[PDB]
Amino acid sequence: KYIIPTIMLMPLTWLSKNNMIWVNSTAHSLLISFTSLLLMNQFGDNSLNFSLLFFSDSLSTPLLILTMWLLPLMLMASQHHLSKENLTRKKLFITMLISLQLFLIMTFTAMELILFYILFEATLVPTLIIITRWGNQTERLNAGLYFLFYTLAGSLPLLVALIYIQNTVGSLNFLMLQYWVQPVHNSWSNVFMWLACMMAFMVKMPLYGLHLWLPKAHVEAPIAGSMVLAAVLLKLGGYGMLRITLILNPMTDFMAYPFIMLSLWGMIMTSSICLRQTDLKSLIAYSSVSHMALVIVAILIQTPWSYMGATALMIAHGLTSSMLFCLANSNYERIHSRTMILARGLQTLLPLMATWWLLASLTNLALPPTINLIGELFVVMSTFSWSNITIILMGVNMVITALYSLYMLIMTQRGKYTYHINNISPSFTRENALMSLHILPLLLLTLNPKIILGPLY
Amino acid sequence: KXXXXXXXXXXXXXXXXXXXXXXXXXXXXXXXXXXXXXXXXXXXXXXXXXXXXXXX
Repeated sequence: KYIIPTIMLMPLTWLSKNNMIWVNSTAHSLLISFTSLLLMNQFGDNSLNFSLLFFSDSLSTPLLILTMWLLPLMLMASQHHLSKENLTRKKLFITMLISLQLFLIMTFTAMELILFYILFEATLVPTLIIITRWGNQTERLNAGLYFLFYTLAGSLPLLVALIYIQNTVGSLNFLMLQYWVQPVHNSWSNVFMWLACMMAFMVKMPLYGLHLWLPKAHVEAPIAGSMVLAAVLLKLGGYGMLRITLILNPMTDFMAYPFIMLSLWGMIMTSSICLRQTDLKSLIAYSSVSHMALVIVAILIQTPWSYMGATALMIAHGLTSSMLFCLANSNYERIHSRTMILARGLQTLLPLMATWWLLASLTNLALPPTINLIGELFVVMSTFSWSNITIILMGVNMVITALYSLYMLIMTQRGKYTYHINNISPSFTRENALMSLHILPLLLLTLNPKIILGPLY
Repeated sequence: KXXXXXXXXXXXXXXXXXXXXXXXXXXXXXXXXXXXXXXXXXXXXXXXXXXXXXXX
């Protein structure tokens, strides 16, 4: 139903003639994404298994729909790039997205941990080839090696973690079978059992320490801006933290206490740097650290209210940051540099794109209930039940959330553009369509956000 | 005399027993069989449902 038509996209791009390609890859992907919303949404009290354990049902994952939403969107902004080069090279880097889409569906669907692991690290391989090629600026390798040697250094300890559980306590498999799990006795030998399961997800979900994996991937741009949307998918691709903390270690939260404090300082210091920075893409790269840091806080509290805010923020950030990177790509295709100060001029030269700049920026702040108000505020409300002191630190962060958005606006809202002579056409029909396909799905979530936050909702 | 007898060719191994003396068949050196034969069951396996590996 989900896999197989996604695999049939591979012979589609190769068999089709050289003049077409892009028409077939975008149109056929849109009708598969419609059918994902058609079937997956149906659930009872406890979400019942789909079929045999190859790809399973969704329990608290409306985040699969987001991957299906970007399934055509990862092709729209990449149209400006790749067109100058060979026809065979075009077909190759569409199929690498199809392979990404193939593995990303498998991660969220399959209710597992053993076979989930060999799909968790499997997403890293197509993205590596994507990042190491087509990079306009240098140091592709000083970002490409850092892309793996941060993730794989933390995720390979899952082999000594997950297998150790199934050898002693039944088997991991279905997760719906996982009620054999007894609470951990909390000892010095049990410390490295908890750390190995966490450190894998501590990298993909960026903190204060070991966070430099993310800005290197964003600043050194893979292809245009459509591949940066797949880098947003990798942040939310480490969703297994929702599953491990609840099932594998329920009694263990004493060792979570130092890791919350690390992520709490990964909110003030990560935001402060995201103010005086030069690169336009970097000012989204560091705001994406703090926005995903909110989720890590929520997971380690383990309260039923926090998971509501956690699941909301995974979808909230997945369509707001990707929206911001498309705006960064739209300036990168015209000015040919990612500098914020040089690329200056909205409304006067970009009349209709400036309204899309406003809607994308304000969504980072707490607007009328779209998704981020259901995302951020739910975590802040849940942190007070943990400790009273939190909102004194969390409130300061709410001031600097404006300082990501408004500083990106103001440093482009000056109608000077004396040095710049380019950017004659404001936006193509596809470029304005990109901006609408990110905000309007969130505007439809205003009416019913039940399919935006659902761990026992 | 009747003492003279020629060998001619060969003895070719001659077998003769009359006295026997206690018969003597089993002595050797060994005292015990040691743990006997190992337990092995035969019934023929049907199919065996589900593989041991994670992928099934």
